[PDB]
Amino acid sequence: SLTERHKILHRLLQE
Amino acid sequence: SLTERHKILHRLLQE
Amino acid sequence: QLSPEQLGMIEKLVAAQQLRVTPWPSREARQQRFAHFTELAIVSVQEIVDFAKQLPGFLQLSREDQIALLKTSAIEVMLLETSRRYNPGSESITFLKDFSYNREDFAKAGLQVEFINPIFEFSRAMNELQLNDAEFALLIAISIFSADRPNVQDQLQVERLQHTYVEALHAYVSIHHPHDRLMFPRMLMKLVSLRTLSSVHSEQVFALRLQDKKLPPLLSEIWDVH
Amino acid sequence: QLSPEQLGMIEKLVAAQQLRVTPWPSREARQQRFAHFTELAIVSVQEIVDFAKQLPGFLQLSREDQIALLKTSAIEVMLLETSRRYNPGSESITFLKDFSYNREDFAKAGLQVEFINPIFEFSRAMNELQLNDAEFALLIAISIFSADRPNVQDQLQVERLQHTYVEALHAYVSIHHPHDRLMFPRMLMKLVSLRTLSSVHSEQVFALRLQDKKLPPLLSEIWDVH
Ligand SMILES: CC(C)[C@@](O)(C(=O)N1CCC(C2CCN(c3ccc(C(=O)N(C)C)c(Cl)c3)CC2)CC1)C(F)(F)F
Ligand SMILES: CC(C)[C@@](O)(C(=O)N1CCC(C2CCN(c3ccc(C(=O)N(C)C)c(Cl)c3)CC2)CC1)C(F)(F)F
Repeated sequence: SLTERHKILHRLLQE
Repeated sequence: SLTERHKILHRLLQE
Repeated sequence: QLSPEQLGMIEKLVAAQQLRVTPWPSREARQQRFAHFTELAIVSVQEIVDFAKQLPGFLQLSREDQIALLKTSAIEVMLLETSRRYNPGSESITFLKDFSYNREDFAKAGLQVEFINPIFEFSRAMNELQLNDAEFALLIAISIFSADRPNVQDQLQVERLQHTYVEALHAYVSIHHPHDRLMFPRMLMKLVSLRTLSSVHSEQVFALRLQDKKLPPLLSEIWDVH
Repeated sequence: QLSPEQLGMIEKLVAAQQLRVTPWPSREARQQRFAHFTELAIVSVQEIVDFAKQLPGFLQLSREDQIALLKTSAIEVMLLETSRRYNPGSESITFLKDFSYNREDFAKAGLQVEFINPIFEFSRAMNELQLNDAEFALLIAISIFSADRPNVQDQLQVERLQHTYVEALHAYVSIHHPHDRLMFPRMLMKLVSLRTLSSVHSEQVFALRLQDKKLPPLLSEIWDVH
C-alpha cells in the first residue's frame, strides 16, 4: 500500500 | 535560436 | 452569448480540420511496427502545423514563437487527436479511419507501459466528456496558445490570443450544454492532464535514447534533447 | 449565483487557512541554507495536511486515497503558497512573515536555476491575477481533488468533489469580478502551469539524488523514488 510507505504523512492525517 | 535547430518544422511553416 | 464573429471563427476552425505509410506487420517485424507508429506521428505533426497556420493570430506571431509553441504543444495536440479516435467498446484507437490499435499493439510498436496506460486512461476520460468537432478545435487552439511554454517571447500576445479561444469555447459550450455549467471548466481541466502526459512522454523519449531506438528526423527535432 | 452553502463552505476554508527552524546564515553554510529550506518545506507540508483535513469530502475518502492525493499535490499547493507570498518590487518571497528570499538565495540553498526560474516566473504571473484568500483556498482545494493523480482509487468521487469547488470558485469569482468573465478560466489555467512546475520539481529531486544531497524523512517519503 501507499499507507505503509508513507508513515509520517499517515501519522499527520491520524492526529 | 529555436529556428536554426528546427529546420524541418521551419520548412513546414514556410511552405 | 455567442457573437457572429465567434460563430464564424469556430466554423472556420472546424472546416480547417476536416500517402505511403509503412504498413503494420523478428527484428524486421519489431522495426516495421515502430516505423508504422513514427510515420503516423509524422502525419499527425504535419496536420497540426497545417491547422496551426489557419488559427487567427498564429502567423502574426514571430516564426520563432510559432516554433516555440508548436514544439511543446505537438504531443498534447497529438494526444487530444488520439483521444478523439478512441473506441470505448474495444478499448482501441483508430488512426486514419483504418489502423485500429489497443494497448498490446502500442507495446508491440515499442512504447513502454508507463506511457501506454496514461494515453488510454486519458482517452477513456476524454470520451466520457463527448466533445464535438468545435470543442476539439477550440481546445487544440487553447493548447497551442499557451504563454507559459519554454522560449516564448511575446507572452502577452500569446495569452491575449488564448483568451479569445477560451471566451469562444465558453459561449459555444453554453449553447451545446445549456443546463450544465460544469462542461466548460471540465474541458479546460483536461489541459491540466495533458501537461502531465507531456511529461510522461518526455520520460518515454529518454527511455528510447537508452535502448538506442532512434526517432526519425522531424520527431527527433521537436522531441530529442540536443 | 453563490448559494448559502457555497458561501458558508468558502468562509470555512478561509478561516481554516488563517517554531524551531535552522537559522539562515563554506560547506557548512550551504548545508545550513539547504537545511533551512527543507525545514520551511516540512512546515508547509504539515499546514497542507491540516488544511486538507478541513476540506468537505476529504476525510470520507479512504486514507489510501487521502495519501495518494496529498503525495502528488503537496508540491503544487506549496508553489501556490509561494506565489501568494511573492513581493513584486524586490522580486522575492517572504516565508513565515519574516524570511524574505530572492532567486540568488534559492541558488545558495541548493536549488538548480532550471527550477528557480519557473518558480519565480509562475509567482510573477500569479501575482498579476491578484487572487484573494477565497480564490487561493479554492484553487488549493481544486489542486488536491484531482482524479488523474497516480494511484487514486475512487476517481469518480474525487472528481465529483473537485466539481463542487470549481462551481464555488465560478460563483465566487462572478461576485468578485462581475465585469470580467475571463478571471474564472484564467485562475483555472494556472493549474495547467502547476503540472509543469511539478514535473520540473521531480527533475530537481532526481538531481539531489545525483549530488548525494539527502532530503529529511517527510520530504523523502512524499518525493523520493523508493
Ligand atoms: C512514435 C512512437 C514510436 C513514440 O516515439 C511516440 O513518441 N509516441 C507519441 C505519439 C503517438 C502518436 C501516434 C499517432 N497519433 C495520431 C493521431 C491521429 C492521427 C489521425 O488519424 N489523423 C487524421 C491525423 C494519426 Cl495519423 C496519428 C498521435 C499519437 C505515438 C507514440 C514513442 F512512444 F516514444 F515510442
Ligand atoms: C525543500 C527544498 C530544499 C527542495 O527539496 C525543494 O524541493 N523545494 C521545493 C519546495 C520549496 C518550498 C519552500 C518553502 N515554501 C513555504 C511556503 C509557505 C510557507 C508559509 O509561510 N507558511 C505559513 C506555510 C512556508 Cl513556511 C514555506 C514551500 C515551497 C523549497 C524548494 C529543493 F529545492 F529541491 F532542494
